[PDB]
Amino acid sequence: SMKKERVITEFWDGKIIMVSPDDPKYALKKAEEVRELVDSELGFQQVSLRCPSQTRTYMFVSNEKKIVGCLIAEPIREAYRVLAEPPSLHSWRCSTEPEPAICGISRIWVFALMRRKAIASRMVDAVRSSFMYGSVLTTEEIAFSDPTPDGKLFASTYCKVPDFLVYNFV
Ligand SMILES: CC(C)(COP(=O)(O)OP(=O)(O)OC[C@H]1O[C@@H](n2cnc3c(N)ncnc32)[C@H](O)[C@@H]1OP(=O)(O)O)[C@@H](O)C(=O)NCCC(=O)NCCS
Repeated sequence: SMKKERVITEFWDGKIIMVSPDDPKYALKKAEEVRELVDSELGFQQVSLRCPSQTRTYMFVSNEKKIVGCLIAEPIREAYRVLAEPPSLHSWRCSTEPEPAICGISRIWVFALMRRKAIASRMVDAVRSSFMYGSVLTTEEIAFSDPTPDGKLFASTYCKVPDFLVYNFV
């Protein structure tokens, strides 16, 4: 059963594919499982995001055909600069004025033992290149959803600033 998947970029140590919702079920089945694998690690139960028709899921596949990286993009329209949280004298915040964003990084995850290998970086590249046809997104037109500390350490370096855009906060 040789069935053709969608490559965004090929690398010497893997490739980044993408599963759109209007894809063959063989792709959706795999895409759904690696979601569940991520969400359990990130510690989520029944997410159910909005606009399910336009939510693209990226996967970094190693040379041994193992999904070592996953990223789930979704369309947004405005986001906010992350801010450092004021300390509490007696033992994260976000701006209130929004800026226009185009792509939201819902969840991103790299296999633990394969981290610090630019897998996350290359998947976020793939989104910039291939999220909207015939257009490359900027470091400032992407936003991350409720980033964890690791995530915050990642976006600060990737976006080249400390006040990178984030969304879906409370
Ligand atoms: C741990 C994690 C960084 C793994 O992804 P990754 O493949 O290592 O991401 P990258 O290698 O492309 O990191 C890009 C740069 O950002 C910095 N950086 C990334 N992760 C960092 C971390 N945990 N600690 C310190 N700096 C980090 C580094 O400068 C890194 O480049 P460098 O190693 O040459 O210094 C993170 O992306 C991840 O997947 N965590 C698991 C759960 C999670 O994602 N939480 C946050 C969701 S928003």
